[PDB]
This record gives sequence, structure tokens and C-alpha cells, in this order.
Amino acid sequence: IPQIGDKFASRHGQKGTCGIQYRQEDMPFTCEGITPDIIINPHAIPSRMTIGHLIECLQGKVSANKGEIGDATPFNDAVNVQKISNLLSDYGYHLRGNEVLYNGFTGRKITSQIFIGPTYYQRL
Amino acid sequence: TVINNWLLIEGHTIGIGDSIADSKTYQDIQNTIKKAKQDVIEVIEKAHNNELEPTPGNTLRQTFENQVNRILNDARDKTGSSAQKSLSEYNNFKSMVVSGAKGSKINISQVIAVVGQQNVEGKRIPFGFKHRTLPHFIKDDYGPESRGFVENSYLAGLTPTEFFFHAMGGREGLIDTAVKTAETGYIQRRLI
Amino acid sequence: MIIPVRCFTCGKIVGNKWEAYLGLLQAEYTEGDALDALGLKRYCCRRMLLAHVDLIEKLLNYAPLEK
Amino acid sequence: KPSDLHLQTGYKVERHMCDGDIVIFNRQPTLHKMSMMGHRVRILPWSTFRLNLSVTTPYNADFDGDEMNLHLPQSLETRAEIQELAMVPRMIVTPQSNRPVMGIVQDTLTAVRKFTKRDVFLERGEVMNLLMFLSTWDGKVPQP
Amino acid sequence: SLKQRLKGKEGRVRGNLMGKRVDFSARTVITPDPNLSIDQVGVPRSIA
Amino acid sequence: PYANQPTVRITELTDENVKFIIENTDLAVANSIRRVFIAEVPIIAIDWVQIDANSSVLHDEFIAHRLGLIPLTSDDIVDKLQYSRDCTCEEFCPECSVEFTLDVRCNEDQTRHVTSRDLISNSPRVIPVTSRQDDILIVKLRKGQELRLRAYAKKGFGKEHAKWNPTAGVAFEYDPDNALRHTVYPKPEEWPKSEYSELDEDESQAPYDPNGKPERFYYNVESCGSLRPETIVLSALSGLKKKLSDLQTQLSHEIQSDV
Amino acid sequence: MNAPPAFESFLLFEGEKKITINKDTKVPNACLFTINKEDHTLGNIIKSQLLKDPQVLFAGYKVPHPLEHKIIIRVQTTPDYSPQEAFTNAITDLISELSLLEERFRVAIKDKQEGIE
Amino acid sequence: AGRICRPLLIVEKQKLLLKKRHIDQLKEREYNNYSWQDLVASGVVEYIDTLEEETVMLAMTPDDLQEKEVAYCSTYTHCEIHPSMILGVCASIIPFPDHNQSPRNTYQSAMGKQAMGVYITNFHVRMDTLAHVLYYPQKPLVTTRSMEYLRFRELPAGINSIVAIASYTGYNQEDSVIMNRSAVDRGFFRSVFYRSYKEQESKKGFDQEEVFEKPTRETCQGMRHAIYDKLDDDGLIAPGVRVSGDDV
Amino acid sequence: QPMIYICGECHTENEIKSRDPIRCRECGYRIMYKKRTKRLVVFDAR
RNA sequence: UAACCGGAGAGGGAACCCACU
Ligand SMILES: [Mg+2]
Ligand SMILES: [Zn+2]
Ligand SMILES: [Zn+2]
Ligand SMILES: [Zn+2]
Repeated sequence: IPQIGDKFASRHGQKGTCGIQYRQEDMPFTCEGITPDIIINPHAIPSRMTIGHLIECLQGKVSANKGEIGDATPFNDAVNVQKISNLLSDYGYHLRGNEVLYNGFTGRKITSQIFIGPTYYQRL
Repeated sequence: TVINNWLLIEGHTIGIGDSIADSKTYQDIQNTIKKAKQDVIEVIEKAHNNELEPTPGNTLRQTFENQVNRILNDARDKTGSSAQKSLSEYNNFKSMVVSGAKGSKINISQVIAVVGQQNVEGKRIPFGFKHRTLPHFIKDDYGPESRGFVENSYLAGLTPTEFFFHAMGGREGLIDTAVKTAETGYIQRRLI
Repeated sequence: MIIPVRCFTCGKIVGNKWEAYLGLLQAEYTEGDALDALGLKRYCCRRMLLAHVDLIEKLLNYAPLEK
Repeated sequence: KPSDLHLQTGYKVERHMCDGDIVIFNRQPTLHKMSMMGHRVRILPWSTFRLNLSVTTPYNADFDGDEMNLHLPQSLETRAEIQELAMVPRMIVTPQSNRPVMGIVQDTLTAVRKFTKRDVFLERGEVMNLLMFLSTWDGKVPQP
Repeated sequence: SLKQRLKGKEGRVRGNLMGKRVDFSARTVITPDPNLSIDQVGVPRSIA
Repeated sequence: PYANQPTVRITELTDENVKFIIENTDLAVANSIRRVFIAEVPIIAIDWVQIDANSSVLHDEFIAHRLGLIPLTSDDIVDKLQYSRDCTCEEFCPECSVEFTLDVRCNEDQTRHVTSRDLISNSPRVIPVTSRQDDILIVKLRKGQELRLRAYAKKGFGKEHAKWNPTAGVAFEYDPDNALRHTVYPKPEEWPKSEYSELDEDESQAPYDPNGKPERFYYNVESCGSLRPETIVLSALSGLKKKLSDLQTQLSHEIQSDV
Repeated sequence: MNAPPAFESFLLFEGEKKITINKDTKVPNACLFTINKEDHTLGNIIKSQLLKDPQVLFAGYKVPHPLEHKIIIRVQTTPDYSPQEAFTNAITDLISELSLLEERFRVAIKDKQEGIE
Repeated sequence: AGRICRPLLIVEKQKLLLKKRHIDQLKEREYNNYSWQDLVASGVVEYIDTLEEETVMLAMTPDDLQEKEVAYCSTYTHCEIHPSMILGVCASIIPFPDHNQSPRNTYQSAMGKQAMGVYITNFHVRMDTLAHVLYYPQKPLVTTRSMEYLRFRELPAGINSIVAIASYTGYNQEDSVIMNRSAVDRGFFRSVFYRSYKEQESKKGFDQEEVFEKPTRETCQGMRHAIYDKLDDDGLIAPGVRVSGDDV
Repeated sequence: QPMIYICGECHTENEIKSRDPIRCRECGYRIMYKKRTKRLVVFDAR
């Protein structure tokens, strides 16, 4: 069973150990019923410059809402974050992929908007 | 304990909205890099028609590469200054770097404005091929793009050539780290 | 190798929806519209009904050596 | 047999430790002398080492699969001298650059920066939630 | 040879005298935890 | 100093999901309402899997996992049954358990898809949810090999396992135009509207209220199909009553011990 | 390898009781009630009802550790008024309130299958 | 031998040689049996090695460089097939390397060998040492086109996950993650580990002879104190027997 | 007392006594397998 | 006209390569 302390990997090199495990009532949640799985580090992101990870998560949300497999070829230069935000506005969600999260303990909304979405992880 | 709980109530994220800038400053960056590129092409044409007067103490080639490095450093510094002037003060990048936790003002510049010129062994990228850095460029050209300057940002994406140049830089950093750790271990053992 | 029965986030029932998904893709609908026709509104269930790979057909294509 | 299980004063017991015992704890390579600190042992259910970011900061520790070593002294005087020399409050500050080395980790640093921003106006329920976690709290609410 | 057996890094002088194998020494991966004080470390039940 | 007068109304009802609105109550109470839907609602799920003979390429632990994650029908017999851990009987007794059987021999050339329909039940009030559409697939069986097993289903809640969590999804929210200003919008125009928002298309942002409380909670309860959502709410509230009653009795005895 | 079995979250074993009491010395008329093997799904609403009470000066709830199923509550109420009867009164008020929610929800759902129209 | 080459397009004029007729047969492959070798025979493309790459000029894009504009050199002789083809087996599954950092790309490409998943199709038959296999492999949501050429659509490694970029509890300061107990209960990343053992009995010149047999406490000597009830009569553990460490 | 074994490629059952060549009775196949134990197995669904 | 006996230390090593810090 995946316990705490196992090593989990993105597709961009952010190595991460499983800290703790809370129950589904204990994790936060959106206005709908979606609850997240992983809480990665917004301090890790600027140090590693994983803007590729940010674009990957946003494109993943776009492709999941669209119903198609997204293409992430490096040297395409035909798709960009502006077109992706256009697809987000087409599907009704926020232009920059942030949403409102709700506390699982208190119930109050989180003061800041929170980034969310799917990606591909691997345990090691 | 109490700062962790206040952070639990507050919430702190990073996102594309934080990493994106506005079109007017984007146009400022394109105008700045276009001015720098036409200026360095003017300097290159000056060296081609040999109006370049060599500085005493170094050759004409060294003077020319000093001129190129000075122009590119000034352009990159102006680009970073313009971006950090326009970081819009709601960026979590700005907030966390002001807190001093991680990252740097230049790291905002690479992630947002432009990567800039990358240097191998303290200079530009040499002509590994026959007087050319890549076969994708012509023979005997001294353009910043053809010699290792990146005109794009991380948000904009990179051409495969400058991606190869960034790979040059990253490999150079990694080999430095490895030999640094090994040699400082041996030296510390010697001192002990 | 098998479709999970439940959404990892939600818990909505998924196991029948895989064979239904194959039936609709054989009936030649665009897969997103067929997914909406099956009625998976949330993307956290759309992902598992969309990008599930099946291996058990290869495993059963192998002969049973333990008979 | 219970005749063997009978005890008298002066015997040696190889007993399982409980909370409060002093252990030494390090990471190879020991680049700096701050890299091995004494600590008090405590028990948590899931099976890994649990520790503080203020101890990771001198340890050069960053949780990407880095494992630590944990030695426990057997002799009581060795345990006492480890307790009274190599302990983290006793060696908060390094001699080489006369600077503190415990520090504050990045997430709590950014959070306390946004907390010490000038325009912070905190609700009574949240201040109520906050002032249990002060260990050295006097027990009286301050004026808003 | 014995000259090799002592001049080696696994030799008697270094790999067996300066640094030697010791018991009473566990080793495992770690996990962040802010809810305990800076002086405390939490260990697994099997280790204890 | 005393409790207010909250109000309850329901917009629409469907078998899979229900939608309702609560007013004049605390955000803490509403959050606990969502959590008591999620956690302690008792249902019936398969727990004890004995395997006589497995020759499928899927392993026995995997088979037990999928059997435990099969949902079941738990209308009122979950309230009739008692906890297995507390019921004093040898192994499982029918007062605290339900018996299931699954014997499949794929003897046909085509792959025989083992389905939730093929689970033989001991009590008619409990079946897989799918029976009373395509059945829930369990394992695809090649010709020649078989799978014979017995099972017992018991009563548990989501503090144990998500298989005993019956709620497929809760959508709990409030203040559709951030009038309480719990969030700060750097780009409120760029922020998309909520479906409960009544603000103008030009504004899309309610004015700040200096004096107010978060109110008018919207609830969307999506069941997994095991129970009716109204019965789920009633069971959750009943369990909350029981837990508070036990806490009251125990702490009253604690006060009696102190004095 | 050392996984906690699931009932460790909710099953109270022999040797310990649900509620323990300790009198604080930092401020008088302050009492600490420790609830064993239960979490914020009751902690939050008990502190909500305590904040609804105006007779308490300070209220507080905290879990000593998330993986240790336990919560403590420190309450310091006004002198002439006792935290124990305050706590019981808050709980029984919450009980009456949630019961009222329960019958109101039955009448609402019954209104729904008979038809709002 | 020993020279390393890659296929590149051949362009003579300002216009290329890879015509719509040829791409029509290539699209209607598996019927005309039109092959890559048939394309090489057509002479549209050719193998280019290092010295020849040194001495030839390249056209980076036919749609961008070979098209008529402000001319760079207008002496283009060869053209690359696709720039992403300079990547490798792990860099292919790396998404957005033009956005990522090079140390991150190198780290991720190294970690791709540690990326755990269904390694081979017939792992139940293939009895190897230190095998790992996940319950629920999934293809990635967003990827490059090269993955299904590397057969990553059929034998992937990992699960698409709903992550939340935030700092929620504070148990994730430095390179740490928090996870769903309920999903992990529902099947999220639950894997299973395989370890194989072996033994070769030997027959010698009657001095010491090894034979597979259940040891006996009174008969055999030098035994380590453990159980032997799980051991069968011949000395083999049957399949389907639960067993822990320090056991025969 | 003798063991019940499975040939594999024959998928057939045979009886094997100890200190005997490991061959199928009708084909002599060296790859050879043992049957599942008769001892009971249960699994809690966690 | 006969009466309470109890038994647990281990067995190679050496090289190469890979991985992680
Ligand atoms: Mg490290
Ligand atoms: Zn879902
Ligand atoms: Zn019973
Ligand atoms: Zn045979």
C-alpha cells in the first residue's frame, strides 16, 4: 500500500516524499465535488523553473475538460499559453487556471486562489 | 506552529497568472532586443569593413568580443530592470523573493522576460564545427543567436538551438558541481 | 490491467462505463461527446474513462500455463 | 522461567527506549560540525524519521530520498555529555562566522513575511485559533 | 599482500582503525514534521 | 448565547443526486454536515473474502480489493444489522453479516467477463447496486481457468475505508459573489461567474459587507447509488445525534467523577 | 510495515477514557478537556457553539498531532460561571439545534416527494 | 563501420523533393507496401553522418526557412525531419523541455529509469529478479507524439493525478507531498513487488552431497530455530502460502 | 506422499516422487510446475 | 512401600558494474 515516505516523481524532476495522509473530508475541495490528490510546493516551482510543469498541468486540465489527448511536442510553436487560456475561457473556467478552494477542517474558503489540475505522476 | 496555521488559513500558490506579464512591457522587451540586435549587427559590419579601431592592450578580435559582451550585458540588464519595475506587485514570485526564501530577481527575469546570453568557460560558445557553432547557421557569422544568446523567455519557449545552448550551460554547471564536491572532500580530508 | 471500479477522487462507479465507452467508440462518436453522453461531468472521472489503457487482453492472449 | 524473571537491584536491563532519551543523528558527509545534533526521541505510528525544518537547514537536508543515520549511546555518562554538549539550543550559533545556523525554512518564512505585512487585520475567531500554539503563552488575551 | 592490506582504503589503518563498523546505529529516510519542537525527533516503532 | 433558527429548503431531487439550501447556521456546522456525510454514514460492503481456488492471471489480493470496492444495496438492513466487531458470535453471524458466493468457470472459447451480476447473495435486500444497464466488470477470464470464492459483507463507515464511504461527491459552498470577501480577486472581471451568482455582468462582484456572516449554504449531494440521498442525510444526522449523546453521557460521568 | 490499523482512529481501548480534565494555572477559571480518538468534525462545532456563548473569555481547541487521534480544549470563562456546565450547556444546545434541523429536513423532503408545486 | 548518421531531407532548389504523391503512398501504407527503404530508393531523404554534416549547410524549416523571404543564405542543401527528433528515449516522454530547465530535464531523464510501472507484458511468466508492477497503469494525459512510437501507450508507468498547487497544511515544506488516504484505499498507486529466489543442488564424490529434503530436528543437525510446517515433504513452499522474514 | 505437478506446455497433471528426473510422462518437458497449496487463504479487502 | 531432570548462534570472501546521497 502506498504509505508515507515513498518517493513520487513528476515528469519534470521534482522529487517528492509522501509526508502525511489525511482523509477525504480533511483535504480541501472546490465548489464542485473535486478533491485533489497531491499538494506540491509553490516554493519548489520558482527554484526549479518548472513553468513546463505549470503549462503541463494547465494543458492537462484543458484536455481533460475538452475530451482529447493533449499534444506536448516541444518545437511545435503553433500552440501557446494564450491559445490555452482561450480554450479555458471557451470551457468556462478561469483564464489562468486558478480556482477557489474550501477548507476541510473549518469550512471557510481559502483567502488566496489555488491552482489545481491533473498531470502524470510516478512512484519510484 | 502559529505561522504554519496562519498559512493554512491564508493559502499560498504559484500560477501562470503570476508568471505572465502584460503586452506593453512585452513590446518594450521586443523593442529593446531589436535595438540591441541591430546595434550589434552594426558593430559586426563595422568590423567587417574594418572601421573598428582596436583598443590598446588587446587584439581587434578581443576588442570586438568585449564590445559584443558589453552590449548584450547592457541589454539584458535593461530587460531585467524593466521587468522588475513591472512585476505588478501581486506576483507570488515577487512576494516570496522579497521574503528572501528562495529564487532571485534575475530568476524572475529568466522565467518571465528573457533567458539571456549563456557562457561556456567564461566566453561565448565556440565554433565546434568548421568556423560555425552549428550547421544551421552560415559559415563565418557572429550573430548573438548563432553564438549563444537566447532571445526568448521560459514562458515563450526556446528554439532547439538555444535549447542546446542551455544544455551546454547546464552540463557545465553539473560537471562543476561534481568536481567541486570531490575535490573539496579530498582537500578537507587533507586539512583534517 | 483492469478499469478501477471507482473514481479515486469521487467514488462514482466506473467499471461498466469502460465497456460502454468501447461500445460508443465502436459506434463512432467523438470520445468527449460519448463521455458526456455516458454522463461523466467531472474531469477527475473523465480522465479515467478517457485515458485508461487495458492490458488484460494481452494477458489473456497469453496461454494459461497453470491449468 | 519466572525464577529467572525475578529481579533485584543492580542488574542490567536492555530495555526499549521511551520519550526523552538522547540520541545523536547525522548525515554523511559531515561537511560542517553542525551536521550532527543531539535530539530527544519520540514515537509516531508511521515508519520513518520525523524531524524539524530548523534542523534540516544545518543538515543540508531536503527530503528528496535522503536518509539519515541515528546512533544511540549506551553509556549513561556518554548520553549525558551528548545531551549537554551537542544539543541544538546549546549550539544554535556557529563559531566560524559567528552567525546563527538554525534559520527559518522557506514556506514559513514567506508565510511570516505575509503575516508581518502592515495591512494584516485578523478576525477574533482566527486569533482565538492561533493563541493556543504559543508554548510560552501567559494565558491572557491581548488588546485588539 | 600485507602492505596492500594496510595501504588500502579498506585497509587496517583507515577502513578498520580510523573508521570501523559500529552497531547501535539505525538509518532510514526522513519526513518533514512541524508539529513537534526543534529538539525532538520521531522514530518508527520497529526501530524503537 | 443560544442557538439561532436555521432554515432548510430543497430545490430538486433525483435518484443519483439532490440539491438543497441551508440558511441561518454556522459555517462550522455546515462543514461538519458535509464531513458527517463523508465519514460516518454506515453502509454494507464486502469485507471477508475466502478464496478456494484462483487460476486467473489477476492475483487473489487484487480480487479481494475489487470485491471490497463493489458497492451494495443498504436501504435499512444496514440499520438492522449490528457491527461485526461488537456482535458476540462465532465468526460472522447473519445478525451482523451478509453471505456472498462467486463461482465462475470460463469453459467457453470466448472470454467470459465476470460481472457483479454473478455474485450470489444470501439476503434479497442486499445485491450489487447495478442489478436492482451494463454490469460492473470484475475480471476477464480466459477459457480453462476458474475462480471459486466465498465472501462476507459487513457494516462499516468511511473512517475505515472509502468502500464504506457511500457519498460519490459533495458540493458545499456559500456566498456566490464573495460579499463576505473571503477571497480577494486581483482580476474579478477575469474571474468567471458562479451559477448562483446574481451580480451584474458588468460588475460580477458584490460590494463588501462590513458587518455580516457567511450564509446561504448550497449543497449538491451525489450518491454512489447505494442509498437514497435523503436516507444518507437522515442516517448521518442520526449518527451525529448518537455520538453527541454518548459524549454527553461520558462527560457527565467525568464531571460526577471529578466532584 | 508499521501501519496503524484503521480502528486506531476511532476505537477507544481499555485503560483510557474519552474525556480527561485538567485545571490550568496560567489563568484562573480555565479548564482543559481532552477528547480521545475524535477530530475537528466535532471540535469545530463545539468551538462554534462556545463562540456563540458570550460567557467565555477565551476558547481554544487543538490537536496535539494529526496522526495522534486526540484533541484538547482550553476554556477560560467568566468568574461566577463554570466551564463544565458551560461546555455541557453548549453541547446540549447544539443537540437541540441539530435535532430541529433533523425534523425540518424530514418535513422538507416529504414536501418534496409530495410535490412543491 | 562506426560512423553515426541520421536521416535528413534532400533539397536541391528553393523547393523540396518530398512530394504530395509520396506522402499519399506513405499515408496509404500497408496496402502498396510503400516503405522507408522505398523512400530512400526514391532519393527524397538520405543518411547524413558527422563529417558530411560538418561540410553541408542545413535548412531548419521548409515552412519557415526554405520559404521565400528575407534571405539568410538561400543555399540550403539538406533539411531536418523534425526538431523533436534530436531528443532521446526519456527526453521524448519529457513534456515541454523548451519550457523546462536543463538540470531539471537531465534529472527527469535520469529518473525515467526509476519510473516504476508495468515493465514487460509477460511478467507473470518471465520470472526475473526484483520486478515491480502497478495495479492501474495509465497513459499520460498530455504527451508528445513520439510516445506511441516508443510504445508508451501500451506499457506506460504511472497515473494521471489531480494535484493542487498550494501550501495547505505545512507538512510539505521542502520537496514533500500530501496524499489522499481514501483514493489510495480506492486503488491509487497501489503496486506489488516481486522477488525471485533460486537454488542449485549439487551431487559430489560422496564427501558432501546436497539433496532437497525437509529437515528433521532429531535427524538433521545445524538447523536454525524456525518453523518448518509451511515446508512440504520434499522441501518446497507451495504457492499461496503467507510467509514473513526469518523463515525457511 | 508423491507430489502433484503441472507440465506447463501440456497443461497436464502428473505424479512425481522424489529423486526422479523432472520430465513429463508423455513428452518429457523440463519446465515444470507445482500446484496451489490446499491450506486456506483469506484476504481482508484492505 | 520409591521420587521433583532440557536442551539458540549464526559462518565465507574478493572483484566488477549499476543506482542513490
Ligand atoms: Mg539531497
Ligand atoms: Zn471523480
Ligand atoms: Zn454476529
Ligand atoms: Zn508434457
